[PDB]
Amino acid sequence: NSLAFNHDTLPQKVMFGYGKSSAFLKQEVERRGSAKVMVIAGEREMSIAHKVASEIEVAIWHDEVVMHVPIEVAERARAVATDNEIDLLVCVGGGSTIGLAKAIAMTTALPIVAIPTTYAGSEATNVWGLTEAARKTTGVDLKVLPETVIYDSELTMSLPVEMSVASGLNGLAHCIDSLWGPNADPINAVLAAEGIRALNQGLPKIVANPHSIEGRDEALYGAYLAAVSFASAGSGLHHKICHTLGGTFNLPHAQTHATVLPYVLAFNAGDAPEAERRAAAAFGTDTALEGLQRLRLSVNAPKRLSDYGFEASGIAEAVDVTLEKVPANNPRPVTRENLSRLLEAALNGEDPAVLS
Amino acid sequence: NSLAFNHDTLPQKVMFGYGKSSAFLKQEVERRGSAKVMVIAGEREMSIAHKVASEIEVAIWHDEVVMHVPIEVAERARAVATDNEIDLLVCVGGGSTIGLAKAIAMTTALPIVAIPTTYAGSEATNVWGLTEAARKTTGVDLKVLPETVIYDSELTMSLPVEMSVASGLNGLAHCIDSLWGPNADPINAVLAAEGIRALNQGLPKIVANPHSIEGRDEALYGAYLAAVSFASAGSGLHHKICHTLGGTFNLPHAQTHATVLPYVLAFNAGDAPEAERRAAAAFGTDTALEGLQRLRLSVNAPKRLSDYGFEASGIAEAVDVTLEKVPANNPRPVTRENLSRLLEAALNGEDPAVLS
Repeated sequence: NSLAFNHDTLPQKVMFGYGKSSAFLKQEVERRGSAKVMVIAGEREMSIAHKVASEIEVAIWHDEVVMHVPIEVAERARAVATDNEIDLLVCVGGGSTIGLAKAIAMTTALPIVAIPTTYAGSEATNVWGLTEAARKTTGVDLKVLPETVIYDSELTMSLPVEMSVASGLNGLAHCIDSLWGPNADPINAVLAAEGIRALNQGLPKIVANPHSIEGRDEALYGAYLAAVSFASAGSGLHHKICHTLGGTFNLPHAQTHATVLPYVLAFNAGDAPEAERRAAAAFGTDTALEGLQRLRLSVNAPKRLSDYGFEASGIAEAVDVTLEKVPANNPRPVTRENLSRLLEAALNGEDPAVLS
Repeated sequence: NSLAFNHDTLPQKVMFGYGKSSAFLKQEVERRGSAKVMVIAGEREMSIAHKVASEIEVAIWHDEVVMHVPIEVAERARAVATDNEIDLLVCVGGGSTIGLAKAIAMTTALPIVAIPTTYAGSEATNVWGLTEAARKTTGVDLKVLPETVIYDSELTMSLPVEMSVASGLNGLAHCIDSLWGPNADPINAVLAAEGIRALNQGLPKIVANPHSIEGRDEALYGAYLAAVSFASAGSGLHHKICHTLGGTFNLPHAQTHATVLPYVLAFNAGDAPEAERRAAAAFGTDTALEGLQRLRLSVNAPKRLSDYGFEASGIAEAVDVTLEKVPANNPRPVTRENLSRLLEAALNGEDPAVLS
């Protein structure tokens, strides 16, 4: 067997710099010639957005940003964009905010400039998500990928240490799960490793100093590369487990990713030796699980799903819904029984080494 | 002085696999619905181009491929494209073949599927070149970036070892110069280092066995990442020198790049510590230069520009033409004297360490 892969590199501009968001946005809106800019920021994020968009003229400030992007919310937002003749969408915030921008792009094909404030990386994917009648639906479309991403670490400094850490490990999970993702390839693999390197350097710095320019820059850069890698490599076992835990059991997104990650690594590591070594090298340790555990310890990462309401009684259904979602090419064959044992370890915070 | 950059990730699909070019081309043409394909290949690659396009219908076979892409040759190719209502360009061959496809796309906006047979990496850049009125210039245009690249190392099995080595070192130069390029950033940096790793591994395996699938795949993969890095980082000192030597003195392309590289590395290394350490790590050696020198010895690399007819009497002019083209941000300040000394070293193949 010789090297074989099919890789898609997605078009995107990335403007990166502490304190430069308002100046970058001005430059981008000038470069584009946009006449009617729509700023999307959650009601609680909206004062920051005003400061970020201070150097441009804004036609509409839209603050109905809602988790899981309900279709009626997306419908109202499309109407505002359409009724106001908007020609540029600008989103300032996290996944739900970027998610609303995406939902508008789906039907309007309006371009998006994303100005993210967390490490979830939705700005780097062509994946959209909608909820309608308690049913979440997703898809892929180049129209939903932001054309430009403006990363300004100053905008992430008010994110509390615990949430910053949780969110950073969500980004780290985009990197690690992608190393054995359904469409893993050498390119998305190098980018995932670089993401691990950056997040591993940045997150301890954030814990020690939440206004660390160096550390917040490393984390935000790392989150970017994590997401770009994930958009190419596709969702692996980790993301399928978390999809279920969030979708069926409504557990908190970031903390769930944070908690599930080390168990999936331990579960798959033995059967994905090349991924394991690359991750190891990115952490600067002999093994990847050692790298992750040390980081988790230094960062006081989440340890148990039971701390977010998940019970042992919910593992049967958890396994039941996820099992079919798992990629056929997951390094280690997944079974109802070994997926149940993984969730038991993540539920109660056992040593992940137990799943090796 | 915190991290700041503006990075353009260019859209591209890359399909990779020994023996798969004809099946990939079929897939690509069918996915596009293309009805009037034009295959571009020099006479010496036409037999091979016919085999590569054996699973598709080809409207036009065009073999007028000429080094430096004369404007008259570009103009004839564009007319064939337009007269025949061509809807897809497919190029099979090296730099000059890909160069002609690019020249056609400049005016027609036709998409290009590139099927490369060397390591020059033109298939991964948005750089075009034309020669008009005895003057060669290059420019940038997104329309010239091939939308898809098909890498099939079977098509490189017959590439002679000397050309393979010289062209591979051309690819290596794309990586190394990009490390201190005018728009060097952390992303093109990590890609450049991945290119160094792949080429350093691959080229010696090709010299050891010209039909090594492992080595041929590594070189081709390396060449891709080198060029993607370079498309982003822009032309640094090395490329400016080589452009002058190829344009004004008509020195052979791959050999000139191969020969000049160690001298530009030796010259800039001390003033680019972060770049030097990254290259060193990629080579797996203590310094970047010893890594490059070990590679060069192991592949019997080109040694001196005098082997291609360059003479000392031409250095003053080379320097004249190049000095003003050097990026203001080159690591070591470039003077008329030290650029002359650099070219004297390359002329006679002196120990590159003479420039450290």
